[PDB]
Amino acid sequence: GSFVEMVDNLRGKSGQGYYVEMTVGSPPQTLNILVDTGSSNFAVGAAPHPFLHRYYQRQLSSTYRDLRKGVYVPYTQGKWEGELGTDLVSIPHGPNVTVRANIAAITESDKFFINGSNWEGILGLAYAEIARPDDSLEPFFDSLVKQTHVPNLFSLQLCGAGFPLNQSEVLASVGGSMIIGGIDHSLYTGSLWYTPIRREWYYEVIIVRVEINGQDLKMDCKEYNYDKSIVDSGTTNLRLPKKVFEAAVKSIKAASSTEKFPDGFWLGEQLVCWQAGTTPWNIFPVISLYLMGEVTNQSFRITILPQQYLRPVEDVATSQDDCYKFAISQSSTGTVMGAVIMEGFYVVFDRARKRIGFAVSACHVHDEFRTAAVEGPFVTLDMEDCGYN
Repeated sequence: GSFVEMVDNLRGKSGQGYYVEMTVGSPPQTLNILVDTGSSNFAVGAAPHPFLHRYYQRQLSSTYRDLRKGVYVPYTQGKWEGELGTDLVSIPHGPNVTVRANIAAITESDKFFINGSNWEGILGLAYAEIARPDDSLEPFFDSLVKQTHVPNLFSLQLCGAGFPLNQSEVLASVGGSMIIGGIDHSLYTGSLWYTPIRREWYYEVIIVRVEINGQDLKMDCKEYNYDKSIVDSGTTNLRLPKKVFEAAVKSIKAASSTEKFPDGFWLGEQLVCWQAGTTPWNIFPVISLYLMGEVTNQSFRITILPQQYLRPVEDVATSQDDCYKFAISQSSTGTVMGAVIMEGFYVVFDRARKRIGFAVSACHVHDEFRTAAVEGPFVTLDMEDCGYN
């Protein structure tokens, strides 16, 4: 398809998130909203805050409805809480429709709004099962589909720059596209390969094999989905279950041993810097994640480059060095295919057919020698067994 008005409607970067412009209330109050496939609540700052340039003023909206109910959302490092209500919502560079949706007006938060991120709310695109307070609070996308004829699917092309962007550059640049209700062929190359959404809560999938430069990690595949495996645009890193993480890092270190990096680099805590333009991409291996296909006993793989898993960070120093952080870290809640992974591909969240498609992104960062890839099919047996219970 071709949904030209929605192409390039995102701004942001992997470390801080990608967001789309939305309006809430009457008259319209414009806000920048983080696109998050890892959660299911539509929530916006509703009170002044040091890191918010603007916020939702319910008292100024004539269509605001109070649901007289509070909502609390805690997470690893911080949280937000607020008051539930509904209002009219639109997406300026989205389909030309206006919907009444649940809105969590954030009254208090800790380590939620990030300095300089520029988004003032979050758009939880996942399913009702994980919405807060409970699954009766209908998610935004569900209200959108119910109230309009927008097809039940959206697609995301998150575009990392491959280098640090200052405040001015993020504001003045295109960070990608969120095509609501369709697929735009200019956003990818090659073919789209689909993997089933295992269950509708998070956008859960099943990984059946992992390779580091073609070499099989060779772990029992259930380890790869230990707990669950999800696609999450609201998380920066590629997160891996502890056992998988330890095996992956051992292998990545082995492939890159011509250079040694401090432990803090591998812990994703400290940056590594190389003189301008000399980042040794070639010593780092590519990483392939094989996903269960739609055809019985068939699988396909997506391959990412170090240009995806090494996240650019500015060297606040006065050097012209190119610096990065290792964007692969351990998880205790399963595999998380975050932003640095999504930056390599055009990702289709086909809710209507309960599947997620992957294609090489037309804007993925690469070099002259290697490119990210999506290839298949591969004959694979007993993949259902890779799922955890």
